Amino acid sequence: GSRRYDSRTTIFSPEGRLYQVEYALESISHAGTAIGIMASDGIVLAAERKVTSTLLEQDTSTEKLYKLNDKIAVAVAGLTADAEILINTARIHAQNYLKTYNEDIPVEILVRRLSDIKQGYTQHGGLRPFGVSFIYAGYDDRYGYQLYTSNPSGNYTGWKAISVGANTSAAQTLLQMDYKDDMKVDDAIELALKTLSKTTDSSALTYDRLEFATIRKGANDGEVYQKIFKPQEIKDILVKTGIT
Amino acid sequence: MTDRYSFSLTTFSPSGKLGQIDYALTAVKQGVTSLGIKATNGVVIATEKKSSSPLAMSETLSKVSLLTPDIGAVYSGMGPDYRVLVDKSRKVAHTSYKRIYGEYPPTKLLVSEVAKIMQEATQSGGVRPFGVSLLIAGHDEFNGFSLYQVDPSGSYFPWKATAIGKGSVAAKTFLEKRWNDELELEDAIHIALLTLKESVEGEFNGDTIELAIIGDENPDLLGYTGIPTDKGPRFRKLTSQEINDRLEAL
Amino acid sequence: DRGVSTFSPEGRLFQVEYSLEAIKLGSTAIGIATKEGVVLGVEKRATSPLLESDSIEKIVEIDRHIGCAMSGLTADARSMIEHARTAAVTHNLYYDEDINVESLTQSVCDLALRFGELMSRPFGVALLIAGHDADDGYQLFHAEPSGTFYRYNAKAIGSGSEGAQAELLNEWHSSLTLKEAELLVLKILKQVMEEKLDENNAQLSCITKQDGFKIYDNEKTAELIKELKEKEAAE
Amino acid sequence: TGYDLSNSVFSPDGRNFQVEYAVKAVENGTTSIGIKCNDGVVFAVEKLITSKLLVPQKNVKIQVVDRHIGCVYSGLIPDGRHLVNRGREEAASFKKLYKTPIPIPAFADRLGQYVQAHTLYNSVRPFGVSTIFGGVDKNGAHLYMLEPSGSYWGYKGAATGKGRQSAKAELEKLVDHHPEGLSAREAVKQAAKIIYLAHEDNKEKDFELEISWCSLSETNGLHKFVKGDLLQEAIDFAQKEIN
Amino acid sequence: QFNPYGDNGGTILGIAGEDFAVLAGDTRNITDYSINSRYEPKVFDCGDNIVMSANGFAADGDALVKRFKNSVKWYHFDHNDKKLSINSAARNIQHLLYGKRFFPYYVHTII
Amino acid sequence: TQQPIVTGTSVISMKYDNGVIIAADNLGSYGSLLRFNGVERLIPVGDNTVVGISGDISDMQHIERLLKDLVTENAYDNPLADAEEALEPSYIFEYLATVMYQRRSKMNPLWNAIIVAGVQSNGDQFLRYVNLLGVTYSSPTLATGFGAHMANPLLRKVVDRESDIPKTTVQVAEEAIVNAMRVLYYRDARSSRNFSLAIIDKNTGLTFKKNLQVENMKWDFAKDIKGYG
Amino acid sequence: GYDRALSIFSPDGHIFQVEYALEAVKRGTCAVGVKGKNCVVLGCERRSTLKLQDTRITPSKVSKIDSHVVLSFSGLNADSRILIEKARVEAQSHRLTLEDPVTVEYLTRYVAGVQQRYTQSGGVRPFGVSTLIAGFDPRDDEPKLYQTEPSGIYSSWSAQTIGRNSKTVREFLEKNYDRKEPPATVEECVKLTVRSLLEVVQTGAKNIEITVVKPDSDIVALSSEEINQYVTQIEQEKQE
Amino acid sequence: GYDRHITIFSPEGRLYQVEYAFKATNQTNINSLAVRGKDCTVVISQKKVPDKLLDPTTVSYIFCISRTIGMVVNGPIPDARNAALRAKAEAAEFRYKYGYDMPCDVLAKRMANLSQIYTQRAYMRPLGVILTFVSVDEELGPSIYKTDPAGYYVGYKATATGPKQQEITTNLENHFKKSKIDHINEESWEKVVEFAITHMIDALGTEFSKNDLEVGVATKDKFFTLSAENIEERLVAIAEQ
Amino acid sequence: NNYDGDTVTFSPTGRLFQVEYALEAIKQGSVTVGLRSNTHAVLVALKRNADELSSYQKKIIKCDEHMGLSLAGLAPDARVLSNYLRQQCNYSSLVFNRKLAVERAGHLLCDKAQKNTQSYGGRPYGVGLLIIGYDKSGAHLLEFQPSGNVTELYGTAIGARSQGAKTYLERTLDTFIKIDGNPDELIKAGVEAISQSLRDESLTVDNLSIAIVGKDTPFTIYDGEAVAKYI
Ligand SMILES: [Cl-]
Ligand SMILES: [Mg+2]
Repeated sequence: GSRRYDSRTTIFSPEGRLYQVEYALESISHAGTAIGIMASDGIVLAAERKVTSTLLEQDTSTEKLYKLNDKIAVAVAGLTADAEILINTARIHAQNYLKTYNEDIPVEILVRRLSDIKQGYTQHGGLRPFGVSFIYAGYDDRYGYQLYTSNPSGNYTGWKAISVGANTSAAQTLLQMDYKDDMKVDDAIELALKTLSKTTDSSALTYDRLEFATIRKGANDGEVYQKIFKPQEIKDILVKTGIT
Repeated sequence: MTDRYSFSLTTFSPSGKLGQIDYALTAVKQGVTSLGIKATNGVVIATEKKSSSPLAMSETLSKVSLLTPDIGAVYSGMGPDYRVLVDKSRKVAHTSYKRIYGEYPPTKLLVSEVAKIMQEATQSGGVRPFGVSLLIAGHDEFNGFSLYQVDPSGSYFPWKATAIGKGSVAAKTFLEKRWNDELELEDAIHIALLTLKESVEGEFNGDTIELAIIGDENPDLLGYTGIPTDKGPRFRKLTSQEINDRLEAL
Repeated sequence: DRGVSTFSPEGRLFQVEYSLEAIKLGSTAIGIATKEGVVLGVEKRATSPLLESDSIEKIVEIDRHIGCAMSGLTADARSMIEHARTAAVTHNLYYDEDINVESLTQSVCDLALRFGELMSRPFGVALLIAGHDADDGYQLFHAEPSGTFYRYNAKAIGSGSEGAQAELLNEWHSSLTLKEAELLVLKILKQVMEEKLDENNAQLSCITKQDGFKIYDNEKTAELIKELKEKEAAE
Repeated sequence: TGYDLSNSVFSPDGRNFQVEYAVKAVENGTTSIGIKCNDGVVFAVEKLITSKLLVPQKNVKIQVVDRHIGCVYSGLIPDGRHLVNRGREEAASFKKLYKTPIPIPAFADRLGQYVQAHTLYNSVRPFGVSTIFGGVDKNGAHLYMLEPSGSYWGYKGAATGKGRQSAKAELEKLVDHHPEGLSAREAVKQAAKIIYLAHEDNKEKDFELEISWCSLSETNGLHKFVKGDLLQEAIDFAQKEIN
Repeated sequence: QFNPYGDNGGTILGIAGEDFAVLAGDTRNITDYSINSRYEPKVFDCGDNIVMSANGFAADGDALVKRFKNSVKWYHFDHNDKKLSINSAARNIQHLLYGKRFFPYYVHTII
Repeated sequence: TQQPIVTGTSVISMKYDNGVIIAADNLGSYGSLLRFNGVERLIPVGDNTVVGISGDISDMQHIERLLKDLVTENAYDNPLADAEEALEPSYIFEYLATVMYQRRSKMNPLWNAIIVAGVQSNGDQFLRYVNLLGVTYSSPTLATGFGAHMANPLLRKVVDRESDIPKTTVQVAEEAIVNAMRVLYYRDARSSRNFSLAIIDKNTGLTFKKNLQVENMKWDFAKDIKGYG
Repeated sequence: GYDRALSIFSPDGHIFQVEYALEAVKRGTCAVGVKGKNCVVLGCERRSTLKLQDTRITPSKVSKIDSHVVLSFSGLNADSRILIEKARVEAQSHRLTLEDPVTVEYLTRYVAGVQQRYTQSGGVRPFGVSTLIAGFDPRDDEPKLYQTEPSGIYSSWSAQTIGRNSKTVREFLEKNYDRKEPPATVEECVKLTVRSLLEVVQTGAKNIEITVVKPDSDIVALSSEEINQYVTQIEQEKQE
Repeated sequence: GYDRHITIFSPEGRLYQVEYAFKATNQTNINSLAVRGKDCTVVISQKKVPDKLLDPTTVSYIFCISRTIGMVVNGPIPDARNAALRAKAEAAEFRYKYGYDMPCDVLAKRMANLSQIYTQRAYMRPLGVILTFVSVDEELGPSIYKTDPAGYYVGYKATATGPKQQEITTNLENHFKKSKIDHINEESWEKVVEFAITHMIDALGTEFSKNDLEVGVATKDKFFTLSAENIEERLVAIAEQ
Repeated sequence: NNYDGDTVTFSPTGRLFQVEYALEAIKQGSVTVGLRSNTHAVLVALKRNADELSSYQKKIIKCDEHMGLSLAGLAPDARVLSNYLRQQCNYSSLVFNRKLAVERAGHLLCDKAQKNTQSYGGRPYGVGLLIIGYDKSGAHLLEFQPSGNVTELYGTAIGARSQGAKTYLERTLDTFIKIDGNPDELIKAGVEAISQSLRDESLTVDNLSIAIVGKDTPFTIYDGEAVAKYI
């Protein structure tokens, strides 16, 4: 019958590894690099679009950076379509929490929920896992500014600075070298762009090949503002930091 | 009986490739060329009516389809897959939007819904991916004119102009040289006809070419008068005669 | 691959035959039925000295009049025990009486072949079910993952079974006392065990009409081990 | 290759090999026939006597559906019983909704669609039987034969099983020599002869003859088994022709 | 409105001796002021030396007896032809009756 | 739960020495309107059983179809369908009684009162009753509706107990049944003059009599009756 | 629904999916449990391949199931969350119905049961997780320490370790842990737990986590400096 | 190589099971033809009764789907009858739900959609048939719409299906190249049937008796099939000029 | 070979190997004999033990007062099929007040077994059954195969070495069919029949199992000292 054609997506290898998870991670290693850096006064999200065209409408385009709510955003590395399925689920989860408790969802609770959904696809159902890794940038009044990552296994971890996608080994070494604990957002913006500029597979880093976002308490007084950078604003910050 | 294929037929290979999606893209590559160009005051989508037999009435086969009064779609790849996607796209525009908000969806969100359907055929049990790439052109009040490509994976990207299928690589290069941000709709149609001629072997006329635009509101195609705010559809399919008129000024 | 419910060319179910191999790797369990009671004994087989051996539970009460010993993949036995306890209690609720030992055993064995593509595989554990009822007296059954159960005067299961069964062949007679059966289980367990038998790595139990099912204290078993040593040195 | 390992898979020829393998099981079975007469139909089957311990006349093979349809089959007997059970459900639901007993062509399609459905999926096996069936309805007599593929047609005469070639040749002679038609009583006699003649392909063991019929004049359009004197008369006629 | 219950009259009596027991009942079956039958047995031998009567609404009475007789049959199948003791039969009948707690057998049962 | 619309009145029956007799009129009432005048309410099953039905006619036609399907089903893979494994009166009754009790237990009854009359394989007389409640009983005489109140008293004068059955001939039994049908025509407002009668005898088999009429009626004394006091 | 039997027997009587789940446990970071006379200590390894980690928010290796019971693990991190959630729900369900918190043995038996179920249910794979469950029964001062594994078997331990290089630290514990006289104080128990991890860990910096559980719901996690003082004192005695 | 057993993509982006279903289509070795008149639509198909034991009246590949719609099938009879039953059910349901007769082109699309699903869903196999639907539509007039195992469909001026479809197709192409119109300019359906038979004789190079052919005719408000004697009258008229 | 992985696959010669493998399990089973006259029907079964400490596996199961069977093959499958027969006998009695005909019981067993031979996921039954009974048409004996094939016979045998008993019954056919009104002589004929299938071992008191049903005889099983009379 049908058993003949079943790939068995949720089995261990003899070494105790999940085949499909490992292969999904291999897929993600070819995706455009995304970087997150956490500072004392905010968080930076920087990401590289994959080999674009001059006829691509950039100002209406979004493939890397997505808003989950007013306090939490994600950077994507992997299959964009897979990511949008999970993103919509996360947006709903945040609203469910807000309706139930009348408070914005704490960052970790949202991250744990999405990570559990990824985990399920590795243990039951016989379906392929989501070929997506996320960087979560968010703020809540318990832990303040937070960075997390999750991958197709459904495992998640917290970070001061982190990269996903292509050339993460090189990127992480560069971040580990220049990152300091008392760093500020404007310094973190520079570090993120410098790291992408060195790790990129492209000839040069330009505005049309980037997506950029900040989460700042640089919102007038006791509140947090998300800023998804426009193409012209990415062009300006590239000049300011002296990359173009 | 019962569908006993509850497992994924698309899976990651050791190299990280999703084979069935790659193979679906190969089917799209074999398909007839279709293109889209965005102007300041409109969008044009076009393709060749590759008739399978001269006894066949190719007017009864619609490659360019109205999704909403302000949104149209064209494809390259497997025709039957396209036809059912058009049926699903038309319905989801109503069920997940118009029956909720009392208005037709914006282009980007309808594209998002079609993309979701195509993504699910890439992960759900006992199904293969859709063997088509779509080009969706549309207009809405707050986003203006837009053009999107949707691939078998479910990924979608916005374009100023693009081409898919057989001679897409050559066609995209042709479009890069001609496109600017000051094009009027008639200029975009002219460029569309020029671009499409390169990938067509045989007859090149209004009967072998299918072309539609997203442009001005057409009150003559509304079917009723009396409501000022209702001004008619922006989607319009060009006639055989209208295409031939522009082939003399070619 | 191949069906989970597939027959071999010899007319045997592959999965059932393979589960029998898992039971052969299990620790030894022995049962002896007498007219004064049924004795159940097991090898604990702790994997390390830091493992607190009294937490190893391979002899289990099903009801006051029915006990059970296990060998093989012992985690698989938990749902079987749960079902047995539920079946014993349910029958008492429905009929205001004790359930027959055979009927309890049959109920457990009905679970065995409920696998396919129900559970995904057969149980990887064998059970020795011992008990007493008014109709058939003291009884000992051997429940297998094939769904088959045989009644026995004496039976050994696990890794040292065929050597133990040959020993039980010679030693059992219809006039054995309870004390004689206790020493006999200890003697044969000591014979087949890798490590030296003591009160911490072996466990005894019995079922009598008067007192019901009882797991023996380590102090009580230790005395029976000392009694065994002296009587073997007596000739 | 591997196209023949799973049902519903098209081979590069455009063939369903699993259905063709089901036909092999049919060809391995005993001979069964059907004859369309002037106002009805006759069914007959060869029953191999494997041993003396078989109780004569007890292991009945021909099956009735409703009260006006007879069914006989060659191949895997259980598969045939499963098909007749379904046929009985189909006939019951038809009569429940429409009052009138199911017409023979209508009944033929009900069996046909059900057998065809078992060639659509790999989760089921095709039927290992060819079924000869028919009876009398408002438009007269009808005889059908249905194959493992779900294919069926109407017949003047039909045969299946191990001795089908022999039987077919005999049936073809009757069609040629009787363009005006055959009577019901003649058809019973001829059916006995043809089974006896077809038994040469199964000559190792001896057999038992079983005949049934539906006729407008002889049985009032109801399916009945041929018994006693009429059966013996047909056996005698058959034995006389082989000698 | 449809009334699923009725009253078929009848009176039954059970007495326990030192080493015997009797279960008696009249044979008259009625509805309202009419006689349905002058002889319609109401007390039944259910096997295993048990007699039973379920008096009141006869349809429920016949159903309960029929189900209990069946329970005796299956007790033998399931428990090696063990004799069903009167106490075990009583507990079993409680479960048959309480199984329809919210749509009762409209009878008074005696064994 | 429903209400009966088109209805049939009394069904009466009794045992005699060699068999049973059953009868019922040919009317289908629509309340007080005597709507349908050609309704057969005695339904034979084989040559050994007759089922007599009163109450809702639509439910009667349903039961008629169940019985027809029962005969079809019994003949399936049954070489002895017209012999040892033919349907018995007791089989047909128990089936109907099962259906009737199940339907009342779902609170959706078949609004009928049924009497199954027949002769068993061993020659024993069979006569038993079942209704919309699933209530069953047997007696030397059985009757439904008005017949229970007016026919039974007359029929019980012939067969008052079990020992009277061997003493009762078929001529005496038929005579009593026919008289009771006349009495019901005098006194039941939902009755008709036309009726059917069936005899099931262990020797002569099933005799089914249609288009019978109530005759020898007394009305002449009416001419002398004047006023109300 | 997806019903495929993934955990099945092989000709030699092995269930490979369950055995491969144990290989995932072997890969996981080392976890250790030691019970003293009046306490239990859970030690955990943190691999220093990941720096730039935010330790405030990163999932900690030891998880409270209730106020009196804790759970640590070795193996797949994502898998462990599912077991931890189920255990926490069951702990509250037990309090709701029995009106008493779970015993350590009951909680262990439940988690072990879930693990077993996932070895003979259709369409699911076994958990790639082994757990150490420690605490004190309500109104009881006797220390409790249990272990579970993918197959679903469980048992009580005076001291135990799981995960990578657990063979080495078990070697240490088997020669250093005396049953007649267990670590009499919190100090002695923590010292022996840190010593056991130092056989395997690398640097005694942010690589060792220590959680102490005492009777009556007294659970506290030691900080970097507190652990660092144990690390310092151990090696200064070793230089001799 | 399990990509050849079920309907998933091969490395070339092909569906082999669909391609093999097209091959099953010619298993009956029968050719069919359809043409349009002014007021009618005619469909003819070869009839072969190879066994003398067969009842020839029951051997047919033309189906009356609804009062207005007819369907001829190229492929094995089990799959043909499967498609026939479904088309009949769909046509009846359509009329019930939407209050008017299902158009020929709409039924074709519906059956084409069902076929598409079998090419995408693994558990269902394609039907090894090509379906040619004919009618005189109340809006579009004479109509021919044809469906295949790929889920493809289109309208036709005229069409042919079977092992020798190309010969018939080219013959029809050449006629319409002369006349320069999309139909047979003839008043009566009888003469449109005569045209259809004549051009099949020319294309195949074979003569036909009354039992060698099978004819279906669609007019306004009804589709019907011709008897052997009706076909004989058609053959006599062809021979007499 | 390539066609024996499941029950849903025909071989190129039209064989069903999983069904044939299920048939093989019966041949490994212990011998059991069935035979009948016009008044009675008898089952004789050789029970098999595991070893000298073990009991002898029971072979005969009662289905109703007038019907029962003997088994050879997978015992749990016999329990499933006999349970189904118990239910069907019971349905007939409760609903129709009718004892289930033995021939109809055979038809029901055939259809239940057939469903397991045509569907994916399942497996055929691995047991053979000999059903005896006395109904309205007298004594009956049936042989059930898990292929679905059910056959009515005067006598038969299934299990290991069953061919010896079957040949004996084929010789004795004219004699044992005439043993009317004499239960002991009919059992003797059955005990003599099963003896033609023994090697090395002989019929002992805990080895032999006998069942009988007849005109005025409910289905009863004899074991232990109750069969010493026939040894
Ligand atoms: Cl559709
Ligand atoms: Mg498919």
